Amino acid sequence: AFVVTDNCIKCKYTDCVEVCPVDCFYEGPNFLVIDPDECIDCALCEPECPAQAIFSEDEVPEDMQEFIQLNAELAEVWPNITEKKDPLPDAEDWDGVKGKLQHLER
Ligand code: SF4
Ligand code: F3S
Repeated sequence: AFVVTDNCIKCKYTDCVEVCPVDCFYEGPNFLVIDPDECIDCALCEPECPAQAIFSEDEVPEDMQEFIQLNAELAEVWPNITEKKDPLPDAEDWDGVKGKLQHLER
């Protein structure tokens, strides 16, 4: 599975959904997650994230380990997203800010 980690929060560019062959991205107010059961690990989405927020599960930084189980849980409750949309309004003011998990919205 590939995993979306911290820098997606309040950026949510959605460039990643274009390239997904299986449509396994699920949409929240200010973040996207990958459903781990659906993901086929094609790795096509991770060059496409402008925030460089996507990682192979086995490469998730030590300090972002929580995001693996978070993707799995929120994928069960959030709606599937299959079309790119516009980035959140202030997405590049927040791109690269560390510690954005405290801003996640359900
Ligand atoms: S690795 Fe492939 S299947 Fe998995 S979320 Fe990314 S593009 Fe979709
Ligand atoms: S910022 Fe998030 S919405 Fe997709 S393109 Fe990157 S994982």
